[PDB]
Amino acid sequence: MFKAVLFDLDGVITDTAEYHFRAWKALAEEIGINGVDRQFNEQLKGVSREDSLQKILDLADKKVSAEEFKELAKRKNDNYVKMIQDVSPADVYPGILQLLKDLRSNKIKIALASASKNGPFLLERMNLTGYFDAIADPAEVAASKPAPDIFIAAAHAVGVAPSESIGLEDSQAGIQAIKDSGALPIGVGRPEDLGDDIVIVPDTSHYTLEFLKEVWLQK
Ligand SMILES: O=P(O)(O)O[C@H]1O[C@H](CO)[C@H](O)[C@H](O)[C@H]1O
Ligand SMILES: [Mg+2]
Repeated sequence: MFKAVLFDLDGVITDTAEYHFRAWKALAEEIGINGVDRQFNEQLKGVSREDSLQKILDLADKKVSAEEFKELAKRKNDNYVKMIQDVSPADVYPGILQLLKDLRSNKIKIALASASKNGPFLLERMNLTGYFDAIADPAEVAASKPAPDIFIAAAHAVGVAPSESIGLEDSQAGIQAIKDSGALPIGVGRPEDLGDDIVIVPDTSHYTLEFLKEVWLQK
């Protein structure tokens, strides 16, 4: 009965979080902010480039001009773009390629709901461009996760209502974003991190078309 599946990139399709964290931590340390650790990164997980930089600057109560803000964001992005040059189809998470093919076969729309402006480049690196009907443009999204914005945009991009879609995420902020969009969340990870009120799978191999069809019938 569902018309679309809204995929986040990070933690669902491949791991980009680790590279992003290292690049943000490196930037923070260059400008004297040493508080960007794995604990603080939970507030940074899945969040846009601009909102992630502002949260890092707020940690040390640092004031910058608009030109300086854009220079810091560009500096980190250049570092991140270098880190991901070697991303290949071998980096696609287990079960994801088969799920995409099975959704395409059943005429179910596929959309990306990532806050990353590097999303199209990453799907190209992984040879997944053809499997996506639409990619939610983060440049046209005014609020980062937990806000529903990116997931609403992902659904509208494929011509469907969020209530007619399933959202896949690995983060708490992302799951809340799917809930608030109207879409049905199916998380990948642990209940203590993602929530006890949603359907959760331990890893991406469990994300099959038949599992998604069953979760939707049981809602
Ligand atoms: O727009 P990017 O800089 O490529 O990516 C932005 O969104 C992604 C979501 O996976 C991460 O939160 C990253 O830290 C952030 O900067
Ligand atoms: Mg994610």
